Amino acid sequence: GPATEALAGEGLIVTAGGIDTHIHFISPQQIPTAFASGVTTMIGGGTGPADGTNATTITPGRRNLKWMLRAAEEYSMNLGFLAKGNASNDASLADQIEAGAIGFKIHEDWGTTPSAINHALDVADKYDVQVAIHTDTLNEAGCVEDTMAAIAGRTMHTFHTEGAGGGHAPDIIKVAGEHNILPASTNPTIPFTVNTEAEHMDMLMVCHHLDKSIKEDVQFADSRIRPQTIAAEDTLHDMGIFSITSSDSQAMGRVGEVITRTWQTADKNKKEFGRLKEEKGDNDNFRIKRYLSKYTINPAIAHGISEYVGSVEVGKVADLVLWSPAFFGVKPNMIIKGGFIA
Amino acid sequence: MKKISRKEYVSMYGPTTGDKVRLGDTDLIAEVEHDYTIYGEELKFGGGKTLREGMSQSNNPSKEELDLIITNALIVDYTGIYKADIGIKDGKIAGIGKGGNKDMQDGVKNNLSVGPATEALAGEGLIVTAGGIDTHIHFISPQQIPTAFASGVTTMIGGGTGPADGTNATTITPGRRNLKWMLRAAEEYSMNLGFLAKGNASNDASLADQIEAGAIGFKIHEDWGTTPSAINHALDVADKYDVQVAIHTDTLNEAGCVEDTMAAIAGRTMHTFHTEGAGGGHAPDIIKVAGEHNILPASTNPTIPFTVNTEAEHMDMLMVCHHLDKSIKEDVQFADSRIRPQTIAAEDTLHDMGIFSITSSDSQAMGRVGEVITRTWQTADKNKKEFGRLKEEKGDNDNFRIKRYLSKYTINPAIAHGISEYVGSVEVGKVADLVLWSPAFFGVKPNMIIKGGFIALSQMGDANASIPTPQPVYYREMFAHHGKAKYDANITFVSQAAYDKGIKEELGLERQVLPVKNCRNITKKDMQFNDTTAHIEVNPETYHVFVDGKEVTSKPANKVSLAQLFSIF
Amino acid sequence: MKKISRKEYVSMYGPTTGDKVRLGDTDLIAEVEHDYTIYGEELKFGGGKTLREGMSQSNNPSKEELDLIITNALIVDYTGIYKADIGIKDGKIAGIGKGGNKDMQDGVKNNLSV
Amino acid sequence: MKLTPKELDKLMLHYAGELAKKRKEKGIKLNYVEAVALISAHIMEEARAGKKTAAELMQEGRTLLKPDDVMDGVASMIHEVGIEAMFPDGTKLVTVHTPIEANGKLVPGELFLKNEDITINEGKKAVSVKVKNVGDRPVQIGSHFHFFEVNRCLDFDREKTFGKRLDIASGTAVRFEPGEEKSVELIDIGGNRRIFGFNALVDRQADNESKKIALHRAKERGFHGAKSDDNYVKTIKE
Amino acid sequence: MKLTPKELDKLMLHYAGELAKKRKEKGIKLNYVEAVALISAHIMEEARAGKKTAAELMQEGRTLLKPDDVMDGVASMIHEVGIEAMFPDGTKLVTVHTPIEANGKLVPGELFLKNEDITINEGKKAVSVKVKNVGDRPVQIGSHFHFFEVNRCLDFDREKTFGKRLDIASGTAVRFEPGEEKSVELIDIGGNRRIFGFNALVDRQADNESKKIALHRAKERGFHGAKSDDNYVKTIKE
Amino acid sequence: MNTYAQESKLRLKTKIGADGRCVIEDNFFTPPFKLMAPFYPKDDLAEIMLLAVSPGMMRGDAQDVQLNIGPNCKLRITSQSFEKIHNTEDGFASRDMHIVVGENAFLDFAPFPLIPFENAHFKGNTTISLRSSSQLLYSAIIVAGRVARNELFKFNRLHTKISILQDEKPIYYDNTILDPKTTDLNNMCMFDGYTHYLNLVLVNCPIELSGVRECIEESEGVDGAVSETASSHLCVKALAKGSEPLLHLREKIARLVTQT
Repeated sequence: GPATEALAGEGLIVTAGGIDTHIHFISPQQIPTAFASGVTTMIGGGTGPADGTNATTITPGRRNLKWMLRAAEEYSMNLGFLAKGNASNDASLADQIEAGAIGFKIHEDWGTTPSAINHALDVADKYDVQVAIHTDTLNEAGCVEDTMAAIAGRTMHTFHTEGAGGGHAPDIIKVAGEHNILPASTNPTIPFTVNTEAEHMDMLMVCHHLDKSIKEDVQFADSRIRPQTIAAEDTLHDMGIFSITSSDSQAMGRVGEVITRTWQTADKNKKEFGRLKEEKGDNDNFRIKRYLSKYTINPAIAHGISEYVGSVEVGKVADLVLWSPAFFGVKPNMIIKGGFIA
Repeated sequence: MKKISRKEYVSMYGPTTGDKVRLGDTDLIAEVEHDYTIYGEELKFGGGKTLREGMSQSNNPSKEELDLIITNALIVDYTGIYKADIGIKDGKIAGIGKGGNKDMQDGVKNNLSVGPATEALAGEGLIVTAGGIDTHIHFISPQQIPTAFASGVTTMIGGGTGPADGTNATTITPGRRNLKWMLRAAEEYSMNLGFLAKGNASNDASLADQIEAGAIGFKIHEDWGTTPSAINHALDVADKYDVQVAIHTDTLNEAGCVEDTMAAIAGRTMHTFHTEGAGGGHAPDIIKVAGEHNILPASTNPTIPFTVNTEAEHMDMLMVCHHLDKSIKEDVQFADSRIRPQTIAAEDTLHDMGIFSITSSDSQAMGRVGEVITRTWQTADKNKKEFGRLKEEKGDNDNFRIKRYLSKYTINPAIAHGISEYVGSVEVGKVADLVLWSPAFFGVKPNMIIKGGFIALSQMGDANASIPTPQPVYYREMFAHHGKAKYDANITFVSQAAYDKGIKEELGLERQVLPVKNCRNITKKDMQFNDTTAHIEVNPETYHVFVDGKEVTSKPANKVSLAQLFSIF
Repeated sequence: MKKISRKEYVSMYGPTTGDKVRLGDTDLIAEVEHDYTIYGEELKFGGGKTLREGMSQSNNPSKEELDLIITNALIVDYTGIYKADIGIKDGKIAGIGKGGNKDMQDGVKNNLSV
Repeated sequence: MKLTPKELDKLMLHYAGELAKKRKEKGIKLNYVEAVALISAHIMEEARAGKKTAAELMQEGRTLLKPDDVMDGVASMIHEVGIEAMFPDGTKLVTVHTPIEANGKLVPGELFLKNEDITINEGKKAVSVKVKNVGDRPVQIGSHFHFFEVNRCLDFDREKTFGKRLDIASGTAVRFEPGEEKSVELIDIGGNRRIFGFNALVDRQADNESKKIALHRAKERGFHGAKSDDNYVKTIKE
Repeated sequence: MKLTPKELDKLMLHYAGELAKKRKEKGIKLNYVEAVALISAHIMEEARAGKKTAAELMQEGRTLLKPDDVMDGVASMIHEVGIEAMFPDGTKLVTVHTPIEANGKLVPGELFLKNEDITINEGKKAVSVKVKNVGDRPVQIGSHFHFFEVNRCLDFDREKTFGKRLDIASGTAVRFEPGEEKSVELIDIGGNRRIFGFNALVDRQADNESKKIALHRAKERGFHGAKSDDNYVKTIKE
Repeated sequence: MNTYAQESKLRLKTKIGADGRCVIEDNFFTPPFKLMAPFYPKDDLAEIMLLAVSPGMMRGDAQDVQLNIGPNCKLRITSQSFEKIHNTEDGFASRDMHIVVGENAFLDFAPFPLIPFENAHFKGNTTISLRSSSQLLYSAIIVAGRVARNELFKFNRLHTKISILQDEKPIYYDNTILDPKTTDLNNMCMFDGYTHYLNLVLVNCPIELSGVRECIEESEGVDGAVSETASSHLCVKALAKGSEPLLHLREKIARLVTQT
């Protein structure tokens, strides 16, 4: 009608905006970068370039949650914040949830112990919020079996389900077959390339805050990463064993490359293994839908926002990305945020 | 028990008691006077470090559980150079000492309790100072504010209305309406802000109206007319309303000399800009007022330290600042300076002796806003190279000199302008306006700025990078700089009268609004480490400055520190 | 400067550092561990004593001006047994140390302003 | 490499100067922006090299551009180029005045003045007063300062100058060197003739009755040349 | 040419490196910022060329600057230069460690340490315990982990280690390789000695009465070396 | 014992610009010297002000001025204010000014009067070189001191040498020595109660001795005279109680020279 603005999408692909669920809120400059990459929702934690934020995706405490929620008014991006789950105090966990976190993050750097996992999952079942976990690298309190026993078959969203060189690797990949585990994989290890293994130790040391000039820290920085695991990650993505792709921005991961690396992995798997057996035609529609779900609808379902965002459906919020097909997956034409071009 | 090598211990946790660290590339050595930590119980954050659930993060924290803790920080402050953990709660410094978990460590007070609501900041190997306080700010452009902020200044007191000529010359925000303009524009910036009104008026009603409109003090500038009548009336109104008065005296001796100006002041507290004269007609005799009790003397950036190129730029800076056209014979003839290399050299020595209490910029009007701290430390290093260690040093370190020069821009301006209750030092109960330096870059480029308990500015690398370190690394605004978080992080200082009248609700300010207090009952004796009151015999025939008989002078520096090693331009 | 006998000083102002006092009729002796006062600037109230307008009571007091000051008190506490002036403001202990007038005495903090 | 906003601005300026230099090498006549950028960038590079002083750079900046290297009007438009350059002894302001000689062909914003003098303070008769500076420092008096209340180290018949100001172009000043004696022209202060401020010798309407009070005040405060009768009768308000 | 903010930042960095390279050609000794920019820009250009791998670039970045090409203190200040470069196979982080050899003349922010060792955990007596890792993976234990509740694949007398932690520098860790047997020193946990979290074997005050409950819990949960009596008497709360 | 960081130098070279005005071809000044752009009054010559950023010459000051006026340049060189020589305790203040005037060039060097303070020791050495067609109007005013505060001849010593050469041949020599210790400068032959002394030299100027004499006679408050030197160039010596009559006489003579 006369109140309608027109936008020519002829020759243009429309997708839902990306949802990045591993965001380390280290700097606010990440937000425009992800936005320009095609990500419209960022779920994560952090309080700026503190060391706790550099290591973990955690916004700890009611006051820090208030800080981040009030700072969020500046940015053109849907935002969600995760609290600290590494606590055996139900009162503290509940206080964070009531303060406004959409879930818990249990990170090894704050102590991923079975007691903390159990308490966080109890409080999250009480308050209907997601729990994400970055498991213990050192096997201090137990192995993957002990972590899974602490989880006790409750819905858990796992970061670095391939292990990312942790002591749970490669056995932590086993949890990607469980029903209650929603597995996510990070940008740097997909797709597996010639240079993938070279940067891993530097990224790990800087992310975990181990001084490279200290003998004790260097000796502590022990990795169980293997090219076999890195290569298996891409194939698991192709098979649908891994459900979510994410960044872990500026902590072993690139915020503006979630979509690009997802499509690079899809293209590499297409070149290697050919067309999927599920393709009902001479096209890659099934693979397109699988890899697109990896960063649009699957994280939305995982974090309980699929009612609002994640797909181009009637009734959802208008968080749309316009791509030209020549630039699909790398550089969008425009972003429509809440019904208006942002 | 076990003993580990001191080198390994310092690499892990930073220097401890008795350890010395060089400040920047200067010749100043700071020694850790004492340490609050208990050896073997240090707080560390990392993969398998101690700041973990149940070990150092309490599972039953105290009700005073910290919001943020800075671990193993070398606090450099006028109160001492020591090693401690800084706990921040509700935007204030909650505690200084040994933090951690009372359940598993000994000697942890309730106000330093680390819990599940606590964010951790690794200060090991990092110096923590209070944010700078620059009190001569000509608010010519808002781009000065991020420059000073990146230099390490967290409070700016000054005046101006943008690049008007009155602002280019003077540190004055004139009138209720212009004060409202500046107060409402201040909501944008991540910096504590205070505004000075026009003191050049013989109208008590007008002066009081400005104070009630929200100025924290008066500025009497020669360009608006520094007359004894104006000085007298402004000081009367300021004594009534408990606000500071700053003065930039008459260069032309139109109404009188330094003696007449001091008679008008009449032994009341006055903060003086360019106490060295800066080439004015009161020079060099105006240096004599730096020995009076009631005068708080400040010196500007350009003349410290005295270098080979110091004298070349002075006339151009003076003409542009005072708005004298260089194409006019009358203006060029009017632009007469009494500046001397003897006075410029004596300024640095007076700073070393503590005769001058405050360092400032006079930003973009004969002074550089982003160089107050750098030039203070350049002067300290030059004086150390020239005269050696001070006689007040109780050890083989420069701790006394460090504290004196740090007070010059942290606590002394805060006392002078009556905000020392809130800012100026790393003390319990003060607002958490902290600057994290690496000792290699101390005094020139901070690591990060904590504003109101939240990180506001930080060195950051590529946003698309997989870690925060890779290039290009430059100073970026953090989350406390954005949204409505900056309203909670930043403070606007106003007079007590405006605060009582409800300036915050009247102008719709969202920043914290705090009143200044204790501005009138302070003298030179209240400055920290810079309270030296000595009879300054100035011979104007010879331009010779003597304190306690001995003549004061310094040689020009051919090469200063913290200048070309650290800056591409 | 001048030196006065310790007996006279203690009679005037109470025990100072190194002085011992018996607690009641018991056998317990408490020793003053340290003293916050500056000798010759002690606060005294009386006819021609120091707590007077302009001498120790400030005519330009700080905004943290005390409501009540206890002068020359021997504080016995778990934090230590020492000698100080206790300032009380708004029902709380505002300051412990050397109180008085900043205009005429040295070492007077803002929170101990009489 | 922690970069400050100032450093980023200087980098932009340096590369603008580089672009101007490349155009000059190509032979394009530089415009205003290119000329200013070229001079500033050259000064910055020389200061970074650190073999020259600020005075040497001020001299050298005037030799970079010949009048034939710039478009018409650029030399007229550029009066001085200031640049804050980081020397080995810190940041210093280098100012290059008239870096390019004017060709005279085109003058943007040029004035076409009448050949008629401006008569200031018309209708006001000027009296002449001899003033001696018996102090040790020069004294500058503005055009609108009430000359009766000037520095007390100036010696002259203050009674003759009550209510008067210098008869010079407004905004200019007269300088009295120590020991020097000058003759100045004074005209009556206009408007309401209410003198407020200055040395607080009048602080009221300027008339013959306030003249006596002002003279007595000046004599009491030691203003040279102020003569008041020994038997002075006070008023109710003074 | 849709340019992202990352691309704009990298362009600024490249031209900072170009400025540094030009200064180095002129013969100016580079400062900290110039050296970092030069190394980063060179790595970016090589990766764009695409003839080298990330390992080759890590090697090559250490040969760009000689110790005589930089000012004194630059080599000490520069510990590592990281740069995210776009290779033919995507964006990779190239890290160059100690790109410049230290001359040793001037060390900004250098430490002047005492020659005296730090005695940690003073006043605490340490007991020695032999620990075998019967699992298949190495196990790292932190300085402040309650050693009683460590990975159940570690075999040792847990009764001896109830209420104790490793006697090492806080923040360091001890690694037990699979099959390897080590002897460790343990000291009493300080403070209130309230153990919460870990493996939830204590979750209360650590005393002799809670020791029995912890041992029974560990034996039930299969912690190696935990010996509890077969006839265990339960308490009202456990 | 120079208190300045570097030596006080002022090298100025002026030439005729493209637009026909007198422009500064080159200039190099160290503190306290400074040069601004030339001022161009509507009808007069191009004015250059030798700025001195200092209250005055003090002990150890050693100024080196080198002015070079090119051909066909009509330049008047003034100063900012009165040049004051301060109390030089044990040393002295020295100025060495070398001027070179080109062909068909007019230079009107009209600095402000020199005021020596108590115990002031000053050594000035001016060397002017001219071509055959060069025109010069050199001037120098010396005050007895701060007259209005009864500071008369209280300085240590004033030595001023002037050497004017034409076509590299000496045409004018002047050696003004004022030493109150050696002799009373207040006597009937030195100052005779006058406090300000003006010495003016007109070389190749198109003004007649009769005209200069008429100007001196009509000037009030000044005891002055004008004669012709050996090289047929005018020399004016005047005495006055204040500097105002001397400055008025100098500007009158300058106007008489320029109006031709």
